[PDB]
Amino acid sequence: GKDVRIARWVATIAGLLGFVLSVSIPLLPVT
Amino acid sequence: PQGLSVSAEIDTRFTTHPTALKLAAMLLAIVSTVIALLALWRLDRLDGRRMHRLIPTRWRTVTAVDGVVVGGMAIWYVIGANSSDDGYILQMARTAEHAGYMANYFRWFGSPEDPFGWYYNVLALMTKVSDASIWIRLPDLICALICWLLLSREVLPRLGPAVAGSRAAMWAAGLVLLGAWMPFNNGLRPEGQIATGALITYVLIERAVTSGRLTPAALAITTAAFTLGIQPTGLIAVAALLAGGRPILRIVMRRRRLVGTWPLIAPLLAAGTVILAVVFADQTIATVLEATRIRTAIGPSQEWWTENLRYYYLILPTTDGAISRRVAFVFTAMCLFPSLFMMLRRKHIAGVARGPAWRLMGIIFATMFFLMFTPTKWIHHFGLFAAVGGAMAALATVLVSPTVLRSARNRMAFLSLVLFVLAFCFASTNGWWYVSNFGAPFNNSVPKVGGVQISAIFFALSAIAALWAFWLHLTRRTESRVVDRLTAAPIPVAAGFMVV
Amino acid sequence: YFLTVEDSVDGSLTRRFAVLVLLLCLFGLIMVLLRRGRVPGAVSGPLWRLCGSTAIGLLLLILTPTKWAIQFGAFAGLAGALGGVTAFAFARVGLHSRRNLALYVTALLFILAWATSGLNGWFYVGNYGVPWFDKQPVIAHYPVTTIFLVLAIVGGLLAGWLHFRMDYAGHTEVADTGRNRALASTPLLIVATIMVVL
Amino acid sequence: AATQEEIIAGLAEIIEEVTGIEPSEVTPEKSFVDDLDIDSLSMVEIAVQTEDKYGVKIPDEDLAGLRTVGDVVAYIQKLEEENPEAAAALREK
Amino acid sequence: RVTPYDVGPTPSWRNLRYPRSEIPDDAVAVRVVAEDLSLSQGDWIAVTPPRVPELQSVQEYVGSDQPVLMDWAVGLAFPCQQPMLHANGVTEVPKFRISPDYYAKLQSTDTWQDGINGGLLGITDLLLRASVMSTYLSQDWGQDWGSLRKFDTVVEATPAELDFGSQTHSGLYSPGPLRIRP
Amino acid sequence: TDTGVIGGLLIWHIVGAPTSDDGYNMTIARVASEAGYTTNYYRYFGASEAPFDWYQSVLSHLASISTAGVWMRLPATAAAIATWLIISRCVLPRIGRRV
Ligand SMILES: CCCCCCCCCCCCCCCCCC(=O)OC[C@H](COP(=O)([O-])OCC(O)COP(=O)([O-])OC[C@@H](COC(=O)CCCCCCCCCCCCCCCCC)OC(=O)CCCCCCCCCCCCCCCCC)OC(=O)CCCCCCCCCCCCCCCCC
Ligand SMILES: CC(C)(COP(=O)(O)O)[C@@H](O)C(=O)NCCC(=O)NCCS
Ligand SMILES: OC[C@H]1O[C@H](OC[C@H]2O[C@H](O)[C@@H](O)[C@@H]2O)[C@@H](O)[C@@H]1O
Ligand SMILES: [Ca+2]
Repeated sequence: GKDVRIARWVATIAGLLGFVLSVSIPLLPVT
Repeated sequence: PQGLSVSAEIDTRFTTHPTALKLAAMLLAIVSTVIALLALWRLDRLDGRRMHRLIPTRWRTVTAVDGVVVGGMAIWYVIGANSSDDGYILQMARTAEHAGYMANYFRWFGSPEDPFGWYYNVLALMTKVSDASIWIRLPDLICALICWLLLSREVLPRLGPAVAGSRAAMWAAGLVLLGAWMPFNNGLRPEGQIATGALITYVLIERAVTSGRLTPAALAITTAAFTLGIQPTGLIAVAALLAGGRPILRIVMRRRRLVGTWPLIAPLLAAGTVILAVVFADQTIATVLEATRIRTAIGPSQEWWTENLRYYYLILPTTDGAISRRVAFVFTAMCLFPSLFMMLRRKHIAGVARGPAWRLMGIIFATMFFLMFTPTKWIHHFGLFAAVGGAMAALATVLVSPTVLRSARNRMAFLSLVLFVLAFCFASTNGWWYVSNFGAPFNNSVPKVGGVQISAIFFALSAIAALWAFWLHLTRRTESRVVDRLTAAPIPVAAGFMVV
Repeated sequence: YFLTVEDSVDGSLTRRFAVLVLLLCLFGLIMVLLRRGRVPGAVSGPLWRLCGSTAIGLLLLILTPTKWAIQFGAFAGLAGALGGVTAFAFARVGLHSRRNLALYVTALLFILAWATSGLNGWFYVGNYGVPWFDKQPVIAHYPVTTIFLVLAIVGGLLAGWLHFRMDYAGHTEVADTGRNRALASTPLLIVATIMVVL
Repeated sequence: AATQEEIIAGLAEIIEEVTGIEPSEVTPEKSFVDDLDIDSLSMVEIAVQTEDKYGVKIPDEDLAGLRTVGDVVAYIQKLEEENPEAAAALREK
Repeated sequence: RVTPYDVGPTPSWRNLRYPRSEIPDDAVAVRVVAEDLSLSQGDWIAVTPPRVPELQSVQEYVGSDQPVLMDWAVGLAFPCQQPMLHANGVTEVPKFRISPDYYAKLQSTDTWQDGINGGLLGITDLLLRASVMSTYLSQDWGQDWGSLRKFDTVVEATPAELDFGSQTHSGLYSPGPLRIRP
Repeated sequence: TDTGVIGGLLIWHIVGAPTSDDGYNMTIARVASEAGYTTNYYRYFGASEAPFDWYQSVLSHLASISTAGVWMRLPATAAAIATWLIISRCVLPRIGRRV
């Protein structure tokens, strides 16, 4: 438990998925 | 009669709208970007520093230049000229709500502004209130007030106590900002916004270097991305990153002793690549490739080795390159090159920081270089320098002061150069574009004071100044006093002349 | 402008190369004479006047009435004597660092990519049998300018990678051996003899 | 390292890089905002750089109480005299 | 006598303006006096009886709801006119066309928006017939503000109904290249 | 280096394209023996080349022996051999002994 041990995870995760979900926007179904 | 039929199938390939999954991804690649930035901020707040004041004490000051610049950009926003691409963009923005996409309205078979049209979707929202000329051009006045507020309070005080303390530098910065913003960045072309993004990026990078944090260096990458997403000529915003990449890497490789490398590299990627979720909101990579194919197969291609056209169009005496359309570039080159040759010789100027002063010149050089590789070679692309020419002129006015250039020969040579630049400026017509050309004094001919041009007068003055410099060269004289009066702040006057 | 016009025989590639190399040598020697106080080995007295002559000539070329691109031939006596001092100053310059050498090489490669983007035509009768007089040079089907450009961008990326790490590896010089004593100075001889042979 | 002529010689090298002020102008009597035109956004940069070259953490609440150069040298002498376990003396004196 | 104002190019038909200020308050009759006085052929003259036009503002004649084809230069001078909207690939049919002055309309707003390279002048050449109207710039005669044309249909036709549908693609789908050049 | 440069400069005096004004300065020099002066033969209403006609007045004496292009361009090859010899023996040894 810490306010930094969790901030490191929230900066690694939710910073990596916010990039893998951004290069997949040009490639997605559109109506 | 039964049997007859004609069944055409329309090509509606650009009128798309995201599904229930593209929306879920676009509304997530932003939440999980602001969250990454908040985590990076909580990490950066480890050093024990906070914010004591909402407004730094170097901001709460008013000079006689603030009044002049504000009142000269607030009455030129009413009576001033407009660029040649305002009808073009207004016509393409009034119809974008009905068409369903940002269609290029007059050319290329209705192919949209592929990846470079997140800004026109803001004018498409502004046109819902009203499309008057006094209202639809507001982001061109706000992005000038902001540009001045930055250039006069964050950029000049950073360049050292000799650029912040000398009044001639502030006057030169203001007058060159005005002279480079008046003819280019007043219409609807998004050059006044690129010139402000490329300045916010530099300011945020300088703040990161100052405070030693990284959270104002991911916002710099976000600003550079959102500025490059406006137009292909927004590469100045990434030149501002390349110029300030070494002192940022110096903090990336210095903070990682406490937190590691991933919690520092991941948000720098999430903030950098978040521009895709805004560029590809309505369009798609297939339609973007098709539009680009059309635009390159039909419109002006202008391969990179044809970049001399941008300057060939400038020396011709036409409405394209006029008296006012040359200042933005000449007052940048004439203030950049001798300042570079003087920063090379001297390594201690006693009042100028070398880091910021070198980054400011690297930005301009990289911009003037990578202005090639742009799909089109127009003159409107000289409006980018409106923001970074003010600081360059404010640095040159200090570098050529009678206390920094101690020899009268060098100052007289610089005065001759300034007069020659004015002579080159005044060697063309005074024409404006469509209806701003109604009633202009010399809208059709080169200005003449009677028989003799005005460029000839400035050339005959530059020749005399060069002869004076040569006579000070031969006899080895450096203590002349008349040149101390003549060569005191010659750039502010040369810019105020064109502004007036 | 006349010197660099697309699909023109006034400015060929052989004519763009000469002027671009002259300007490179001039503005590199001036930068070395400003940055460093002198060039070791060459006396700095006439080395300053040799650059002053070229600069004042390029400035005096403003007054001429006709400004064709063939009037650069008056500097063929200064370019020969200047490119033999440039390839000697830049040896010592780019021997003290691995970044200056990369910058020199990529500047040469960009000058080559810019020059090779034009024709090879000479004149009315001189174009009888010349290889690339009617079209810009291609190797098999790729233009040569794109090859030299993708080499220049690689050189630039390598120079940037050597610039960004000057704070971690300290500042280490190259060893003054035979393989490096004659490697920092062979550029501007390689490309110059290539253009001469061409 | 309580020698004033060393503390000032080390502070001038940071001031000259951060701001550009010559190292001959930094006397133990000048003020950081009147005589030298060093605002607070440069004092924070100086306090950041002094913790990278040498190991010294200048607290945020006490950095604002450093008006003159003499105040800086007195504060450093005070920080040094009551903390003889200055392990930050490694290869940086 | 009253010297006329002459704006447009002069091998062709034009209007010659005689402002009623240059005539006094006692002029109750007017008559033309044309004189060639030149032997060479190539220069000549032509005359229509004088007329006092019954003018009207463009904002009043061209309403604020009729579709208009404005060139890419005339967009900020005419903010209240309505452009030629398009939706679902089908464009509206304009009624008037607004364009800049002669030496601009000729070499800028005709090569740019040309029919062979995607412009809107590939529709109004197949479908409509343009007839130039007679416009004047108020109180600033002798100035070339531009030109206003009128589009008349070749044959009487009505808009379509354009059956609709919807389909979901996969981000990489492309039904083939467009028809650009032969 | 002198041998190589002079060889590549003499095997270019033979197989080498002439410039854009080899025919201008040639007729100007051939029709200048008569006509009384150095007339600009293709333009300017017979106006002479008044300040710049000491080179055509030498070409007009070379164009009387033989008009062959390999002989009229002889002062444009000696002025290159001398230029290179100067550059390599009086200029470079002056700039430095080690250059
Ligand atoms: C009409 C105005 C036209 C433009 C005005 C521009 C004036 C500014 C330019 C002047 C400076 C450039 C020229 C010299 C540069 C190089 C000099 C040099 O390296 O040293 C050799 C020499 C000094 O060597 P030194 O004293 O033995 O050196 C000892 C130590 O090394 C100590 O060395 P240092 O540190 O003392 O010297 C360092 C040098 C080094 O720093 C540098 O910045 C050199 C780099 C400059 C680069 C310039 C390159 C321009 C080339 C354009 C290329 C275009 C490329 C772009 C396109 C690319 C796209 C593909 O920095 C300077 O010299 C700057 C101070 C210059 C004092 C000049 C006093 C006389 C002013 C002469 C101005 C008139 C010249 C133009 C005449 C005709 C114009 C129409 O420089 C000179 O003294 C030359 C001055 C004599 C010039 C005489 C001309 C006077 C004629 C009077 C009449 C004017 C017009 C009449 C026509 C009107 C009839 C209708
Ligand atoms: C740091 C401090 C509390 C005091 O600094 P000072 O010495 O300049 O007064 C104040 O200047 C400050 O920086 N407040 C927060 C900064 C900020 O966000 N300003 C917004 C203007 S862009
Ligand atoms: O960039 C805005 C919009 O208008 C640009 O066209 C360029 C126009 O400016 C030139 O002077 C004119 O020739 C041209 O009308 C579009 O390319 C772009 O979408
Ligand atoms: Ca007749």
